Amino acid sequence: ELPEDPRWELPRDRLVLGKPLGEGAFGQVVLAEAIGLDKDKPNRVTKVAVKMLKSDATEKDLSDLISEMEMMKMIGKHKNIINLLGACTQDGPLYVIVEYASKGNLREYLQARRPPGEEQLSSKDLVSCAYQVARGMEYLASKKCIHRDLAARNVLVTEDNVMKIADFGLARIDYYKKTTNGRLPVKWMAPEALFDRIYTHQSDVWSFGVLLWEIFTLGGSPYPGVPVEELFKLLKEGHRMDKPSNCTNELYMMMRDCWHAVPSQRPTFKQLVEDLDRIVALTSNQE
Ligand SMILES: COc1cc(CCc2cc(NC(=O)c3ccc(N4C[C@@H](C)N[C@@H](C)C4)cc3)[nH]n2)cc(OC)c1
Repeated sequence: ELPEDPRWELPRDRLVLGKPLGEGAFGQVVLAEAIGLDKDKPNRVTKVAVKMLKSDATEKDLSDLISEMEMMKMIGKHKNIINLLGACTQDGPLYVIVEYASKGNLREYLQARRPPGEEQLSSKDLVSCAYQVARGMEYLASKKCIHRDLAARNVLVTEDNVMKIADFGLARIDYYKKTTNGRLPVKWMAPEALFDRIYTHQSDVWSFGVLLWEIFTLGGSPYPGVPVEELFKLLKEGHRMDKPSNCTNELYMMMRDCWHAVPSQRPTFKQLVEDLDRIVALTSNQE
């Protein structure tokens, strides 16, 4: 049995469950329609994403779902994060109701827009995407949240092309474990986070640098064919990824600054938001 929180509770007859969303990257998530989430009006439907537990769910799987919801309540609202919209906690399974992003993850969204062998993104659209992700991250940081897994796969894209950071309310690692696409999350990890288990806003700044690299290569894979052990060796040697093609030196120096050996010397998300805001303004939409 769960305690009823009336700030968030939505009656069960007000949620129409639909087809599963994606390849279960964020757990068991379905598309749904919520009848009257707002008082004006109780007659409007909103497409929402609903997270619930699987059939083979443990008492720990339920505890994590609750913590994530409670965490989302505490963080508050921001344009550039997946927002909590409601929950079904009484007389049945737990349903955590969050914002729906119809264009999928930033890696997919970017990949579908790569020039041929939907539509192409200009040089400004790419800088705008980065600006939005740094904006989202800055909010979470201001609310004391450390993501730990910032990647393009954890950035969802809405129908209106808004960048929304996902999987920010979770708190946990197997270095050899792969993602859905067959990629290794250790590749986005700061060395101090990787070797010393030291997680900070600074280790998230490292990850943002890899995320910018993902935007500028239009969904490129970091370190292809590089196993865990060889990656360790690259980081220890001070190796850094090469400058993507059709990337300015100003933006490559931002990735580099993000990947500073010394965590204190990296820019903050507050600083990144300022720099990217200025760069968006000066970036051409003509190419
Ligand atoms: C903390 O934050 C989170 C995030 C979530 C996820 C919520 C969510 C998921 C989605 N959306 C998709 O999962 C999705 C949708 C479309 C996709 N694509 C597939 C692709 C092939 N074609 C594209 C044209 C569309 C690919 C993926 N919205 N909200 C749940 C959560 O619970 C508490 C907390």
